[PDB]
Amino acid sequence: MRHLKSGRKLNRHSSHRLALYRNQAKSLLTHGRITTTVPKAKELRGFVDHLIHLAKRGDLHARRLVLRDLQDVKLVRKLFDEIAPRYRDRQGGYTRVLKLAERRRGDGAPLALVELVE
Amino acid sequence: MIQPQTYLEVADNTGARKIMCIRVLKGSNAKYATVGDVIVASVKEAIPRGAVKEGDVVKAVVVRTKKEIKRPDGSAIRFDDNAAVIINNQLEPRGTRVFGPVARELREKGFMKIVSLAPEVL
Amino acid sequence: MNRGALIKLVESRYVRTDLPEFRPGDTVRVSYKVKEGNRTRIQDFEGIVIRIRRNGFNTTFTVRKVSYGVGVERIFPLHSPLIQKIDIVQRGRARRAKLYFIRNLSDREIRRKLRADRKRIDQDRAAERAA
Amino acid sequence: VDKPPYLPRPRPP
Amino acid sequence: AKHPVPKKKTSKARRDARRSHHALTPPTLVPCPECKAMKPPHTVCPECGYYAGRKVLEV
Amino acid sequence: MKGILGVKVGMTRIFRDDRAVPVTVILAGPCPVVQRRTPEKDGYTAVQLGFLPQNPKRVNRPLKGHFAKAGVEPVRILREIRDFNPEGDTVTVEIFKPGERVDVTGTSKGRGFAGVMKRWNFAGGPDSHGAHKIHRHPGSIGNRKTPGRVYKGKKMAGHYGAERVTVMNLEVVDVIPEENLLLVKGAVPGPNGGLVIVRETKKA
RNA sequence: CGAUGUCGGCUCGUCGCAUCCUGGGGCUGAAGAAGGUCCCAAGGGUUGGGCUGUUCGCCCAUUAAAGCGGCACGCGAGCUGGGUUCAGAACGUCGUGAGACAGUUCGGUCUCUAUCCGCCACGGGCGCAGGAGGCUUGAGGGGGGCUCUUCCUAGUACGAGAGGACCGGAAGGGACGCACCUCUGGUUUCCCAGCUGUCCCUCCAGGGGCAUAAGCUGGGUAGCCAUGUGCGGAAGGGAUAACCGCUGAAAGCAUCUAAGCGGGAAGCCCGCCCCAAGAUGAGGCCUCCCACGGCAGCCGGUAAGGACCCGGGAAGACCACCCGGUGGAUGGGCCGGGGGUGUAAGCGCCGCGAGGCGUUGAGCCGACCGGUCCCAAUCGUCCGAGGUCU
RNA sequence: GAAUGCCGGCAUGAGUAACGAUAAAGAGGGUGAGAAUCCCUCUCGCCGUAAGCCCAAGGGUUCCUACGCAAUGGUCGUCAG
RNA sequence: CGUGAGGGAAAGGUGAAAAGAACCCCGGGAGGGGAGUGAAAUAGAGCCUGAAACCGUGGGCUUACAAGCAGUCACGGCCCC
Ligand SMILES: [Mg+2]
Ligand SMILES: [Mg+2]
Ligand SMILES: [Mg+2]
Ligand SMILES: [Mg+2]
Ligand SMILES: [Mg+2]
Ligand SMILES: [Mg+2]
Ligand SMILES: [Mg+2]
Ligand SMILES: [Mg+2]
Ligand SMILES: [Mg+2]
Ligand SMILES: [Mg+2]
Ligand SMILES: [Mg+2]
Ligand SMILES: [Mg+2]
Ligand SMILES: [Mg+2]
Ligand SMILES: [Mg+2]
Ligand SMILES: [Mg+2]
Ligand SMILES: [Mg+2]
Ligand SMILES: [Mg+2]
Ligand SMILES: [Mg+2]
Ligand SMILES: [Mg+2]
Ligand SMILES: [Mg+2]
Ligand SMILES: [Mg+2]
Ligand SMILES: [Mg+2]
Ligand SMILES: [Mg+2]
Ligand SMILES: [Mg+2]
Ligand SMILES: [Mg+2]
Ligand SMILES: [Mg+2]
Ligand SMILES: [Mg+2]
Ligand SMILES: [Mg+2]
Ligand SMILES: [Mg+2]
Ligand SMILES: [Mg+2]
Ligand SMILES: [Mg+2]
Ligand SMILES: [Mg+2]
Ligand SMILES: [Mg+2]
Ligand SMILES: [Mg+2]
Ligand SMILES: [Mg+2]
Ligand SMILES: [Mg+2]
Ligand SMILES: [Mg+2]
Ligand SMILES: [Mg+2]
Ligand SMILES: [Mg+2]
Ligand SMILES: [Mg+2]
Ligand SMILES: [Mg+2]
Ligand SMILES: [Mg+2]
Ligand SMILES: [Mg+2]
Ligand SMILES: [Mg+2]
Ligand SMILES: [Mg+2]
Ligand SMILES: [Mg+2]
Ligand SMILES: [Mg+2]
Ligand SMILES: [Mg+2]
Ligand SMILES: [Mg+2]
Ligand SMILES: [Mg+2]
Ligand SMILES: [Mg+2]
Ligand SMILES: [Mg+2]
Ligand SMILES: [Mg+2]
Ligand SMILES: [Mg+2]
Ligand SMILES: [Mg+2]
Ligand SMILES: [Mg+2]
Ligand SMILES: [Mg+2]
Ligand SMILES: [Mg+2]
Ligand SMILES: [Mg+2]
Ligand SMILES: [Mg+2]
Ligand SMILES: [Mg+2]
Ligand SMILES: [Mg+2]
Ligand SMILES: [Mg+2]
Ligand SMILES: [Mg+2]
Ligand SMILES: [Mg+2]
Ligand SMILES: [Mg+2]
Ligand SMILES: [Mg+2]
Ligand SMILES: [Mg+2]
Ligand SMILES: [Mg+2]
Ligand SMILES: [Mg+2]
Ligand SMILES: [Mg+2]
Ligand SMILES: [Mg+2]
Ligand SMILES: [Mg+2]
Ligand SMILES: [Mg+2]
Ligand SMILES: [Mg+2]
Ligand SMILES: [Mg+2]
Ligand SMILES: [Mg+2]
Ligand SMILES: [Mg+2]
Ligand SMILES: [Mg+2]
Ligand SMILES: [Mg+2]
Ligand SMILES: [Mg+2]
Ligand SMILES: [Mg+2]
Ligand SMILES: [Mg+2]
Ligand SMILES: [Mg+2]
Ligand SMILES: [Mg+2]
Ligand SMILES: [Mg+2]
Ligand SMILES: [Mg+2]
Ligand SMILES: [Mg+2]
Ligand SMILES: [Mg+2]
Ligand SMILES: [Mg+2]
Ligand SMILES: [Mg+2]
Ligand SMILES: [Mg+2]
Ligand SMILES: [Mg+2]
Ligand SMILES: [Mg+2]
Ligand SMILES: [Mg+2]
Ligand SMILES: [Mg+2]
Ligand SMILES: [Mg+2]
Ligand SMILES: [Mg+2]
Ligand SMILES: [Mg+2]
Ligand SMILES: [Mg+2]
Ligand SMILES: [Mg+2]
Ligand SMILES: [Mg+2]
Ligand SMILES: [Mg+2]
Ligand SMILES: [Mg+2]
Ligand SMILES: [Mg+2]
Ligand SMILES: [Mg+2]
Ligand SMILES: [Mg+2]
Ligand SMILES: [Mg+2]
Ligand SMILES: [Mg+2]
Ligand SMILES: [Mg+2]
Ligand SMILES: [Mg+2]
Ligand SMILES: [Mg+2]
Ligand SMILES: [Mg+2]
Ligand SMILES: [Mg+2]
Ligand SMILES: [Mg+2]
Ligand SMILES: [Mg+2]
Ligand SMILES: [Mg+2]
Ligand SMILES: [Mg+2]
Ligand SMILES: [Mg+2]
Ligand SMILES: [Mg+2]
Ligand SMILES: [Mg+2]
Ligand SMILES: [Mg+2]
Ligand SMILES: [Mg+2]
Ligand SMILES: [Mg+2]
Ligand SMILES: [Mg+2]
Ligand SMILES: [Mg+2]
Ligand SMILES: [Mg+2]
Ligand SMILES: [Mg+2]
Ligand SMILES: [Mg+2]
Ligand SMILES: [Mg+2]
Ligand SMILES: [Mg+2]
Ligand SMILES: [Mg+2]
Ligand SMILES: [Mg+2]
Ligand SMILES: [Mg+2]
Ligand SMILES: [Mg+2]
Ligand SMILES: [Mg+2]
Ligand SMILES: [Mg+2]
Ligand SMILES: [Mg+2]
Ligand SMILES: [Mg+2]
Ligand SMILES: [Mg+2]
Ligand SMILES: [Mg+2]
Ligand SMILES: [Mg+2]
Ligand SMILES: [Mg+2]
Ligand SMILES: [Mg+2]
Ligand SMILES: [Mg+2]
Ligand SMILES: [Mg+2]
Ligand SMILES: [Mg+2]
Ligand SMILES: [Mg+2]
Ligand SMILES: [Mg+2]
Ligand SMILES: [Mg+2]
Ligand SMILES: [Mg+2]
Ligand SMILES: [Mg+2]
Ligand SMILES: [Mg+2]
Ligand SMILES: [Mg+2]
Ligand SMILES: [Mg+2]
Ligand SMILES: [Mg+2]
Ligand SMILES: [Mg+2]
Ligand SMILES: [Mg+2]
Ligand SMILES: [Mg+2]
Ligand SMILES: [Mg+2]
Ligand SMILES: [Mg+2]
Ligand SMILES: [Mg+2]
Ligand SMILES: [Mg+2]
Ligand SMILES: [Mg+2]
Ligand SMILES: [Mg+2]
Ligand SMILES: [Mg+2]
Ligand SMILES: [Mg+2]
Ligand SMILES: [Mg+2]
Ligand SMILES: [Mg+2]
Ligand SMILES: [Mg+2]
Ligand SMILES: [Mg+2]
Ligand SMILES: [Mg+2]
Ligand SMILES: [Mg+2]
Ligand SMILES: [Mg+2]
Ligand SMILES: [Mg+2]
Ligand SMILES: [Mg+2]
Ligand SMILES: [Mg+2]
Ligand SMILES: [Mg+2]
Ligand SMILES: [Mg+2]
Ligand SMILES: [Mg+2]
Ligand SMILES: [Mg+2]
Ligand SMILES: [Mg+2]
Ligand SMILES: [Mg+2]
Ligand SMILES: [Mg+2]
Ligand SMILES: [Mg+2]
Ligand SMILES: [Mg+2]
Ligand SMILES: [Mg+2]
Ligand SMILES: [Mg+2]
Ligand SMILES: [Mg+2]
Ligand SMILES: [Mg+2]
Ligand SMILES: [Mg+2]
Ligand SMILES: [Mg+2]
Ligand SMILES: [Mg+2]
Ligand SMILES: [Mg+2]
Ligand SMILES: [Mg+2]
Ligand SMILES: [Mg+2]
Ligand SMILES: [Mg+2]
Ligand SMILES: [Mg+2]
Ligand SMILES: [Mg+2]
Ligand SMILES: [Mg+2]
Ligand SMILES: [Mg+2]
Ligand SMILES: [Mg+2]
Ligand SMILES: [Mg+2]
Ligand SMILES: [Mg+2]
Ligand SMILES: [Mg+2]
Ligand SMILES: [Mg+2]
Ligand SMILES: [Mg+2]
Ligand SMILES: [Mg+2]
Ligand SMILES: [Mg+2]
Ligand SMILES: [Mg+2]
Ligand SMILES: [Mg+2]
Ligand SMILES: [Mg+2]
Ligand SMILES: [Mg+2]
Ligand SMILES: [Mg+2]
Ligand SMILES: [Mg+2]
Ligand SMILES: [Mg+2]
Ligand SMILES: [Mg+2]
Ligand SMILES: [Mg+2]
Ligand SMILES: [Mg+2]
Ligand SMILES: [Mg+2]
Ligand SMILES: [Mg+2]
Ligand SMILES: [Mg+2]
Ligand SMILES: [Mg+2]
Ligand SMILES: [Mg+2]
Ligand SMILES: [Mg+2]
Ligand SMILES: [Mg+2]
Ligand SMILES: [Mg+2]
Ligand SMILES: [Mg+2]
Ligand SMILES: [Mg+2]
Ligand SMILES: [Mg+2]
Ligand SMILES: [Mg+2]
Ligand SMILES: [Mg+2]
Ligand SMILES: [Mg+2]
Ligand SMILES: [Mg+2]
Ligand SMILES: [Mg+2]
Ligand SMILES: [Mg+2]
Ligand SMILES: [Mg+2]
Ligand SMILES: [Mg+2]
Ligand SMILES: [Mg+2]
Ligand SMILES: [Mg+2]
Ligand SMILES: [Mg+2]
Ligand SMILES: [Mg+2]
Ligand SMILES: [Mg+2]
Ligand SMILES: [Mg+2]
Ligand SMILES: [Mg+2]
Ligand SMILES: [Mg+2]
Ligand SMILES: [Mg+2]
Ligand SMILES: [Mg+2]
Ligand SMILES: [Mg+2]
Ligand SMILES: [Mg+2]
Ligand SMILES: [Mg+2]
Ligand SMILES: [Mg+2]
Ligand SMILES: [Mg+2]
Ligand SMILES: [Mg+2]
Ligand SMILES: [Mg+2]
Ligand SMILES: [Mg+2]
Ligand SMILES: [Mg+2]
Ligand SMILES: [Mg+2]
Ligand SMILES: [Mg+2]
Ligand SMILES: [Mg+2]
Ligand SMILES: [Mg+2]
Ligand SMILES: [Mg+2]
Ligand SMILES: [Zn+2]
Repeated sequence: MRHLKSGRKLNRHSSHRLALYRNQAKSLLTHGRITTTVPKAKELRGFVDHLIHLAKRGDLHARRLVLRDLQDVKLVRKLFDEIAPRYRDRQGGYTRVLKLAERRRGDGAPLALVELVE
Repeated sequence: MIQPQTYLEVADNTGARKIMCIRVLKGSNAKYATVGDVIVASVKEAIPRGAVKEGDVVKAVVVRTKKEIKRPDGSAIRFDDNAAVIINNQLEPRGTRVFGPVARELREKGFMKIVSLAPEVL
Repeated sequence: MNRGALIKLVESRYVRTDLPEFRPGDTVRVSYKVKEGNRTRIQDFEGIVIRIRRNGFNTTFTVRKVSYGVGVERIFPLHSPLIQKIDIVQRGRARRAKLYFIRNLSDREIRRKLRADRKRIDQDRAAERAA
Repeated sequence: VDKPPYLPRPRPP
Repeated sequence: AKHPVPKKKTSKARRDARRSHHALTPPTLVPCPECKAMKPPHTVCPECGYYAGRKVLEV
Repeated sequence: MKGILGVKVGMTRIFRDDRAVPVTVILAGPCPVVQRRTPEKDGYTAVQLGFLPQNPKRVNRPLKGHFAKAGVEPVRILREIRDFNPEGDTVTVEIFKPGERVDVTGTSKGRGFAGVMKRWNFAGGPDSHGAHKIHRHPGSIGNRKTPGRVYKGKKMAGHYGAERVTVMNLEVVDVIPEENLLLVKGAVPGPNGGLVIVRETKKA
């Protein structure tokens, strides 16, 4: 069973799943908007929102924390200096998911876009 | 939580050092003995010229268990070993001393002689 | 409806507020109300607390003592009415929350591993000086 | 009770 | 195991009876309030790029 | 016979006479009687009870009608208690005093598709000594040519839980009328937040 | 014989009753207790070990008891493969020999995919002549059904004594069953910390990958759990078995019986729990819509309602069920609390240094209990009565 | 009309088992009628006494480039032995 | 196919005449729809005739309380002549 269990598995072992989220985070923070499968998208929100919320803190601790997942100093500089500030007065919800209308041809996978909020 | 094949320390001066439970005397088919229950055991280890010798089939009551026992007041108690005291068919200790603490549950089960002889009752 | 609050409400009548705080590593003397027939008396249990498992009204702590050559562990409910009082006899410095590891250690080894928590000892003597 | 088998143990094709 | 096998050829009636549940359900579609084109609901319209009133996507 | 509807809120223990007593807390009251079944009209005797109040925006017109005929605000759950006919127009926890024994009915937790070991406590198979892919299997399920079939009711894997279960003769440890609370001793079927039914016990 | 796989074990049962126990009896060379023997009774129960491949049997420790049979000596498209039917080898024995032996010894390929019936679960369809939303009756099924010890009566009745009751009452158990997670005890694949080696970011510090599909180690919430907790076997009503009677002829007596009436089992019927109106014999109650336009039929749009779609769920393989969809707390964020880990980074001080101290119960922080419209359940679509006849 | 006959064609099982090592993927940008599968970039993972490199057997144009996707490729294909 | 000696297939038919379908339309192509040729194009090259198993579309009758080697005998209903 699965009673009151939180978190998708996405058919990956523990370290692959982590990487998946970390890589999607790098891509989202880099381009502001990416397209994925709906399940990957819905799961990315929390992972990235937390990273953004820490950038909103600003301190050295937060920077080194975010650096654990994002791993890229320049990308984190962008996070703290350009991304984080526009969410100063926003209380969570820094990302949105909207579903596309067309499925992948090769496997019928339903797609969705994930973007940072205005 | 004692069953057949379980080795028990013997906490008296009967001469026995280690007994191995071969049956728990509690109904048709009890699976485990706890404190205050009587088992039948084999003397697997003894010291020279005691009352009991290796090979003897003896009765004993369990006075200590590594599996914690629970109490109606919501508390529990647990010991470092599983220990027994060798008795006769009258539930009386065959020895004259018992060593180490014993479970208070022995009292409510009519093993007053052992409880009295015990250095501490917890 | 707040199911969590309801439970807390039920529990509240039974909650204690008179016991001193203690940590795993501390040496503690729990005075416990024990019944032996037909009178009841207070029995003292004193040892190192090796575990505290928190759950509000339902937290329990485990105390470990070596008694007449046999190790004894006792689990107490932190809010049990059968506890008269608890006396901090010594503050111990642990580096983990559960101290099961001391079960396999000599008296010497335990002593080296659980140095006296000088900071909280000073805190104890720093208070107790009252108006 | 033990009685003689009436079939051999099956050999591969 | 000992290699289970069909004992009898399935009749045309029985094979087709099995497939009485095989028909496709047509796609559920709704008009897009902006360009009136037909598209699945709760998806960003792939014709004009509008969803929830606003332009979201370049078509 | 008497009864009330209620939601299971959670478990704890309280202390009473230097004893720890495990309890399940139940939010029972208040339940308005919304319909009465009569031997003249319905052929039997019971009271339809309502529980939990409902956003009228969600109550359809046939349901609206039913409540209105009873002069009762919209309620989430409608359920009957058999051979029970309270004088009042409202059933509350006060119909139980501490010390009474009760029967609690709920919807048990669902194990979904359950194996024969979980469901029926089968022993399954050995885990070594040659056991071949049958560790949690049920073994034989029949005989041979006689009878050449399997009994109806043969214990097999399948769904388990999410089913009506009534545990009987539970001690009422306490009742807290100002909070519509019942404290029953022991365990009650189903998850926290599940709807339960508390009836006076049928055991003697 | 164009194959019906063969001992024993394991798993899973189910039936019989010539009954092992438990319940009810009659007789006894039945004082009491305990036996013997026969009758009634198949509801439940009928333990764990040593030896042997064993079935069987002997033995140990118990037990209320450690029942005997059928089901292809039940069950290898369920498992095992010790026994026993292949090919190797050896012993004893027989044969000049090749070889052989209800004589022995060591070894020796057990086949992923279930079409039909049957079984366990779950849906789709149509039906139940208006169409709908709820709440129910229970025909008929299924589940359950065990038992011991101690104390009181009472050291009384009975007995020289030893010993020791009936009836009635009270407590404590074993095994099993259902549910449950407050406690006890597990797990908890990334919730926290510690640690080695290497490569890397960015030199220090601080971090990241890999060492498993957690590198290792110490802990560990929710959930799912038993070793943990609650509760169940009944009570009770009725009809009976063997058996015991009341009244009573045939047959002036006698007779439980021929008229008639009692008493009497763990068994039977009901009672308890669960399923259940496809119960086509398709039941009942409450409430809602309603008399539509065109030629017991057809077409067209609606009503009450329903479905689609979406956010989800201790519900779940899909399906179903259940909650919610902005008139919203459904999930995700965010905040508070719980909880886990056990005092982060940075800086300051102390030491040559490994480190130590303070800041500091700090920092991190899945699921649990709540709050908050910050993000997403936008916008919508399609079905859906007009009520047959005595 | 049958020979577990012969040759061929087409069914059933069935939209079922399976799609050949659990070293692993994610995004962005090109191309194109068409892209999870081709090209480029960044991130991630695997091998490293190899899963890298050089010979000899054997194979025999499979080499390089342009233009192609009916079939071969266990899917796809604009890519390819 | 086999190291080899050796084994050893399958596979014929447009029309009298290519007159083998210019050109247009949908399509990436394949394929098709018109146009055109022909006595004939379901003779269009996957080409004479084109049986059967097998698959499908349309229509008539029939079927969701019924027990079977599937037929046969009777009667009735509906549809057709
Ligand atoms: Mg699982
Ligand atoms: Mg959840
Ligand atoms: Mg999940
Ligand atoms: Mg995760
Ligand atoms: Mg994926
Ligand atoms: Mg998988
Ligand atoms: Mg790893
Ligand atoms: Mg761009
Ligand atoms: Mg989509
Ligand atoms: Mg699509
Ligand atoms: Mg594809
Ligand atoms: Mg879609
Ligand atoms: Mg000792
Ligand atoms: Mg010896
Ligand atoms: Mg002996
Ligand atoms: Mg809530
Ligand atoms: Mg709680
Ligand atoms: Mg409150
Ligand atoms: Mg508290
Ligand atoms: Mg509290
Ligand atoms: Mg020393
Ligand atoms: Mg200090
Ligand atoms: Mg034999
Ligand atoms: Mg196999
Ligand atoms: Mg078939
Ligand atoms: Mg057939
Ligand atoms: Mg056929
Ligand atoms: Mg078939
Ligand atoms: Mg057909
Ligand atoms: Mg819109
Ligand atoms: Mg009735
Ligand atoms: Mg009544
Ligand atoms: Mg499982
Ligand atoms: Mg299980
Ligand atoms: Mg079960
Ligand atoms: Mg087993
Ligand atoms: Mg077993
Ligand atoms: Mg097992
Ligand atoms: Mg094998
Ligand atoms: Mg095998
Ligand atoms: Mg295995
Ligand atoms: Mg099996
Ligand atoms: Mg078989
Ligand atoms: Mg049969
Ligand atoms: Mg279900
Ligand atoms: Mg009771
Ligand atoms: Mg209910
Ligand atoms: Mg044969
Ligand atoms: Mg045959
Ligand atoms: Mg066969
Ligand atoms: Mg046979
Ligand atoms: Mg056969
Ligand atoms: Mg088995
Ligand atoms: Mg076995
Ligand atoms: Mg076994
Ligand atoms: Mg049977
Ligand atoms: Mg049997
Ligand atoms: Mg008999
Ligand atoms: Mg006999
Ligand atoms: Mg016997
Ligand atoms: Mg008897
Ligand atoms: Mg008897
Ligand atoms: Mg008798
Ligand atoms: Mg006698
Ligand atoms: Mg008598
Ligand atoms: Mg006598
Ligand atoms: Mg006789
Ligand atoms: Mg007798
Ligand atoms: Mg006899
Ligand atoms: Mg006899
Ligand atoms: Mg029986
Ligand atoms: Mg039977
Ligand atoms: Mg039987
Ligand atoms: Mg045995
Ligand atoms: Mg044995
Ligand atoms: Mg041995
Ligand atoms: Mg053996
Ligand atoms: Mg044997
Ligand atoms: Mg015999
Ligand atoms: Mg023998
Ligand atoms: Mg007896
Ligand atoms: Mg035996
Ligand atoms: Mg036997
Ligand atoms: Mg016998
Ligand atoms: Mg017999
Ligand atoms: Mg038997
Ligand atoms: Mg048999
Ligand atoms: Mg036989
Ligand atoms: Mg047999
Ligand atoms: Mg057999
Ligand atoms: Mg047998
Ligand atoms: Mg048998
Ligand atoms: Mg068989
Ligand atoms: Mg086999
Ligand atoms: Mg066998
Ligand atoms: Mg078979
Ligand atoms: Mg052998
Ligand atoms: Mg032979
Ligand atoms: Mg040999
Ligand atoms: Mg000779
Ligand atoms: Mg010779
Ligand atoms: Mg001779
Ligand atoms: Mg011969
Ligand atoms: Mg033989
Ligand atoms: Mg022979
Ligand atoms: Mg032999
Ligand atoms: Mg041998
Ligand atoms: Mg070998
Ligand atoms: Mg052999
Ligand atoms: Mg063998
Ligand atoms: Mg075979
Ligand atoms: Mg296999
Ligand atoms: Mg299959
Ligand atoms: Mg099938
Ligand atoms: Mg069949
Ligand atoms: Mg079937
Ligand atoms: Mg259905
Ligand atoms: Mg059905
Ligand atoms: Mg009718
Ligand atoms: Mg009608
Ligand atoms: Mg209804
Ligand atoms: Mg019935
Ligand atoms: Mg029926
Ligand atoms: Mg019944
Ligand atoms: Mg029954
Ligand atoms: Mg007495
Ligand atoms: Mg006397
Ligand atoms: Mg006396
Ligand atoms: Mg007395
Ligand atoms: Mg008397
Ligand atoms: Mg006398
Ligand atoms: Mg006496
Ligand atoms: Mg009695
Ligand atoms: Mg149940
Ligand atoms: Mg739980
Ligand atoms: Mg908990
Ligand atoms: Mg727990
Ligand atoms: Mg725990
Ligand atoms: Mg643990
Ligand atoms: Mg983490
Ligand atoms: Mg990590
Ligand atoms: Mg790690
Ligand atoms: Mg650590
Ligand atoms: Mg290191
Ligand atoms: Mg490292
Ligand atoms: Mg460093
Ligand atoms: Mg570092
Ligand atoms: Mg990283
Ligand atoms: Mg690396
Ligand atoms: Mg690693
Ligand atoms: Mg590596
Ligand atoms: Mg790896
Ligand atoms: Mg771990
Ligand atoms: Mg946990
Ligand atoms: Mg248990
Ligand atoms: Mg009666
Ligand atoms: Mg008489
Ligand atoms: Mg008379
Ligand atoms: Mg009569
Ligand atoms: Mg007569
Ligand atoms: Mg009678
Ligand atoms: Mg009488
Ligand atoms: Mg009973
Ligand atoms: Mg129903
Ligand atoms: Mg029901
Ligand atoms: Mg109905
Ligand atoms: Mg019903
Ligand atoms: Mg109905
Ligand atoms: Mg009725
Ligand atoms: Mg009108
Ligand atoms: Mg109208
Ligand atoms: Mg008209
Ligand atoms: Mg409407
Ligand atoms: Mg579930
Ligand atoms: Mg779902
Ligand atoms: Mg669905
Ligand atoms: Mg809804
Ligand atoms: Mg809407
Ligand atoms: Mg709206
Ligand atoms: Mg609002
Ligand atoms: Mg929410
Ligand atoms: Mg929320
Ligand atoms: Mg979610
Ligand atoms: Mg709380
Ligand atoms: Mg805390
Ligand atoms: Mg510090
Ligand atoms: Mg610090
Ligand atoms: Mg300094
Ligand atoms: Mg210095
Ligand atoms: Mg310095
Ligand atoms: Mg401070
Ligand atoms: Mg927090
Ligand atoms: Mg929450
Ligand atoms: Mg609000
Ligand atoms: Mg909003
Ligand atoms: Mg319509
Ligand atoms: Mg309509
Ligand atoms: Mg009309
Ligand atoms: Mg008329
Ligand atoms: Mg012929
Ligand atoms: Mg064949
Ligand atoms: Mg055949
Ligand atoms: Mg032939
Ligand atoms: Mg032929
Ligand atoms: Mg053929
Ligand atoms: Mg399928
Ligand atoms: Mg199949
Ligand atoms: Mg399958
Ligand atoms: Mg598959
Ligand atoms: Mg492959
Ligand atoms: Mg393959
Ligand atoms: Mg693969
Ligand atoms: Mg894979
Ligand atoms: Mg692209
Ligand atoms: Mg271009
Ligand atoms: Mg383009
Ligand atoms: Mg592609
Ligand atoms: Mg493509
Ligand atoms: Mg791409
Ligand atoms: Mg790939
Ligand atoms: Mg490696
Ligand atoms: Mg190397
Ligand atoms: Mg190496
Ligand atoms: Mg060459
Ligand atoms: Mg070649
Ligand atoms: Mg060139
Ligand atoms: Mg191709
Ligand atoms: Mg292609
Ligand atoms: Mg192609
Ligand atoms: Mg070509
Ligand atoms: Mg292909
Ligand atoms: Mg391939
Ligand atoms: Mg190319
Ligand atoms: Mg190339
Ligand atoms: Mg060749
Ligand atoms: Mg060749
Ligand atoms: Mg031809
Ligand atoms: Mg010609
Ligand atoms: Mg010609
Ligand atoms: Mg074109
Ligand atoms: Mg064109
Ligand atoms: Mg192309
Ligand atoms: Mg063309
Ligand atoms: Mg054409
Ligand atoms: Mg012409
Ligand atoms: Mg012409
Ligand atoms: Mg002509
Ligand atoms: Mg044409
Ligand atoms: Mg034609
Ligand atoms: Mg023609
Ligand atoms: Mg022609
Ligand atoms: Mg010709
Ligand atoms: Mg032709
Ligand atoms: Mg043709
Ligand atoms: Mg044809
Ligand atoms: Mg047709
Ligand atoms: Mg019928
Ligand atoms: Mg009909
Ligand atoms: Mg029929
Ligand atoms: Mg027939
Ligand atoms: Mg006929
Ligand atoms: Mg006739
Ligand atoms: Zn549009």
